[PDB]
Amino acid sequence: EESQVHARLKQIRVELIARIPSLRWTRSQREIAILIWPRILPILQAYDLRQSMQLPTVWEKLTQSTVNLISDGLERVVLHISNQLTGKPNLFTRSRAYSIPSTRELSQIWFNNEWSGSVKTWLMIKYRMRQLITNQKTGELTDLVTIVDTRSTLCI
Amino acid sequence: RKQIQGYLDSTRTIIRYSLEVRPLSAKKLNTVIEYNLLYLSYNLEIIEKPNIVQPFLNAINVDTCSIDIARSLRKLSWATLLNGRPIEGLETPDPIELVHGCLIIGSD
Amino acid sequence: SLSQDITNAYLNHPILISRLCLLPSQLGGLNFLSCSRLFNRNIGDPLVSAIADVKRLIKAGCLDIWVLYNILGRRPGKGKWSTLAADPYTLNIDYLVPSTTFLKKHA
Repeated sequence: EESQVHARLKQIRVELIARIPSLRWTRSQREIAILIWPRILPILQAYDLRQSMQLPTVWEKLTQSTVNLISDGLERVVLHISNQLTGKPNLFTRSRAYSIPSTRELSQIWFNNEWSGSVKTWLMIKYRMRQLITNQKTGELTDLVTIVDTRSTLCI
Repeated sequence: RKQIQGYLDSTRTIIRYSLEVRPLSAKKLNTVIEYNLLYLSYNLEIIEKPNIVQPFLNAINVDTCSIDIARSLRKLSWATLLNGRPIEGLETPDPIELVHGCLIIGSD
Repeated sequence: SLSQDITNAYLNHPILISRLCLLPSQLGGLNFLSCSRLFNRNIGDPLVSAIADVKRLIKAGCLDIWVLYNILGRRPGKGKWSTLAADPYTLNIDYLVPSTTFLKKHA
């Protein structure tokens, strides 16, 4: 029973076996380790589909190019707010004056931080999974398996 | 009666039940689906290029108080409904723009 | 969507994205945080605060004065006598309410 679910799971199994032949190795004689969720925490940075994935890249460039056009204006906005509310231009920078991060700096350190590549990869994974769930609920029953086959990180 | 009807929870399961037992029309279905695109298209008329506007709007400047601009904007926005009659009892000064503060330090 | 003209128009021009994101919500934008909201929780009339923040962005250089003129000269939306009284401080500007509220009201 549940013929379609088994079809999809058997497809995922045969693809996993094909990409990694050592998965057939039984009795754990292989060097591949099967880990449930809580035990994959120190490896989440390694699961990165940087290639064969372009939407997060376009999103990052679009956000950067949009932020770069308003950073200096926003700095002027807060400068004027401080100058009106105190009469001095260092209302917001008194405690920190160090480094005053503008909107451009905020965007740069949000996109160039650690976990940024992981958060782009998992955003793509979630987007594709939700698309597949919507397609399955509608009843397409075709092409419901996505393979990214990225080097060093295979995801189905 | 509006308040009692607003006492309803409006939960995801409740919304799904409402959509099931009372399906939306095709036009309503499409508008709910493409609300985002319609909203962006609606903004495209104001955030794209300088449109040709009535001339008395040149009196309003960036130096005009926000309350005056709010009066003019509400008068012009509901012009079809109100036919030029004013709206009263609404406007309240913006907190930051109302106060002209001054911090006194030592010999200041 | 079959037609991607709107999405392409917004994607190919990040200046449009910036203008929309800096526009206060009450005027049709997505900037739901006001400059006065940094200090006061109680805001009173939100349209006056939105106009003040539009003025601040215009004088700094984030927005342009012709954006304010376009908003003032905007053609009135589809509003009734019920809409002016159900939620005051609001303009006759279409699409100001999300589809989430529409789904809640339909339920």
